[PDB]
Amino acid sequence: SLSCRKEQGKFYDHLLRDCISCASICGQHPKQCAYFCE
Amino acid sequence: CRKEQGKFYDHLLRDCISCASICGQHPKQCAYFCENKLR
Amino acid sequence: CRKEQGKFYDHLLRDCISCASICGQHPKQCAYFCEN
Amino acid sequence: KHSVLHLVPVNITSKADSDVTEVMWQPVLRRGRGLEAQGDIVRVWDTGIYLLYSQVLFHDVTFTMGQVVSREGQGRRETLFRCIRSMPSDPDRAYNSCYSAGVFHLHQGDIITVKIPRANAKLSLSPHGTFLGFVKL
Amino acid sequence: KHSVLHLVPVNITSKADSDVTEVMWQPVLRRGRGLEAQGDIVRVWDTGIYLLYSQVLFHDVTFTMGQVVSREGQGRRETLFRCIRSMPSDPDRAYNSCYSAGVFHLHQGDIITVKIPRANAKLSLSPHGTFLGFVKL
Amino acid sequence: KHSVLHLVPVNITSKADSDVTEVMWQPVLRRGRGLEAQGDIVRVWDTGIYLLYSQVLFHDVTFTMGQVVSREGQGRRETLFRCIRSMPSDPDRAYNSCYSAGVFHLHQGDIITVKIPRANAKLSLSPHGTFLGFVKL
Ligand code: NI
Repeated sequence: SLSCRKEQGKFYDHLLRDCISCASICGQHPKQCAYFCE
Repeated sequence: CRKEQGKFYDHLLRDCISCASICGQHPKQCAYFCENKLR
Repeated sequence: CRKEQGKFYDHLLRDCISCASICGQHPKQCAYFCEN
Repeated sequence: KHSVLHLVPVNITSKADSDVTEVMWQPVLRRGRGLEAQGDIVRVWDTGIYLLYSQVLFHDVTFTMGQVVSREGQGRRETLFRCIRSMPSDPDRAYNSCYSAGVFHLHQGDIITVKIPRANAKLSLSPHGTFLGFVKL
Repeated sequence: KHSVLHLVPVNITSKADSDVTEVMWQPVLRRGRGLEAQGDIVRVWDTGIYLLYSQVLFHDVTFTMGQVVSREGQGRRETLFRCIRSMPSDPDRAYNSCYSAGVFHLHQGDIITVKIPRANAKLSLSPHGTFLGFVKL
Repeated sequence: KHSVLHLVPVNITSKADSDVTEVMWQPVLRRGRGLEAQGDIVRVWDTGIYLLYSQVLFHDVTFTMGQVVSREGQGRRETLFRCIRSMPSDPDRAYNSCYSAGVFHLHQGDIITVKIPRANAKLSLSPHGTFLGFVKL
């Protein structure tokens, strides 16, 4: 099964309907990615 | 929103914009600043 | 719009586009130009 | 005569620990009686086919911004349309409106929601930047 | 029947000492009466509720582009809607269409304007890229 | 009393030696007479004035993406509208929806096409991301 936990640098984006890597968007990240990106 | 600080009021955006952010993609309001910023 | 000058006619834009300007974000018309 | 409802923002809400921002709506044009704004949602009182349109104006450097328009009724949720805009990383460039619309069957008792799936989304509350409307066909 | 007017460009104008560009419109579809294009504006003859839609196709590297649609009447100016798009820096990439629409109460004597708040804006005269339309509801 | 048709993707097609991608459409809402989806095109059976709207959601780094909506009949092709969106070069950011619409006179026997003028376009099949609709006015 698939895992998308913000604590491991990933979140399910409910606008895009997909799991997104926080590392790929740091600096333009949403609140889900605050822990990982900061 | 002083033109002396390199800022202009954008009537599309309804917001104050800094010329220094946008030289090369600037409207006519920023022409003087973008021409003379390193003079 | 000369294909031999590295240009294609873009049917979305209705304009002649130079392949060199867009390599890396090029459509299939520019494949050969941009890959070679 | 076609029922119409055009709504503009009066406020914004984003609950703590959520990843959602919503707009509180106020009517500025109304004819007929089959829809009613109730804060951040719109209530459907008359079953029928409606043209729904939605614009949000974003001033936000978040990689993508946009809105999701859904209907909730009879224990179910259905997404009607989404609008998505990629945003630049520079704040002075990071302005984009996001418009979408379509025609949909809505049932009496349904709730229509317009959600921005980011916490504390930076959107304009200007009535000519951000708005929501309905025409019963 | 519902009155309709679909307009496309003939030419664009920008006054020397201004920061605005406007479009001179021509009609390509008309049913019924109540509206008339006169140069860069549209006159409202019949009071009513209208769907109003506007698209402009820009080919311009200016950081943001877009249009402002307004109603002028009874000695007042009111913005109905704005559309805004961020543009890329490279001319071969800097193409974007900007669409918006809404439903509005328009009064007899009103003047509708579509203005791009940049001097010498670079926009397409193509009838399928840039257009303005009205449907009376 | 208005006929409507709202269509969503079932599949995308793009022939090898072509520079075009089209969508095979399926109706999710139909009322009244006048129109018929036939795979990648829509057939007009009743002459009249129609509102036409189209959205496509792209996840594609191609420099510009968008769609061209056209009518074909009486030995002539006429482009009705197009939608154009600049895309970022970073695939992680390269999401954009493109919406456009207008009101057009369509004739009995006409074919309506929606084409993305790039081969192998990367577009969403999601029914709330990509859709096509008609309202007879
Ligand atoms: Ni009617």
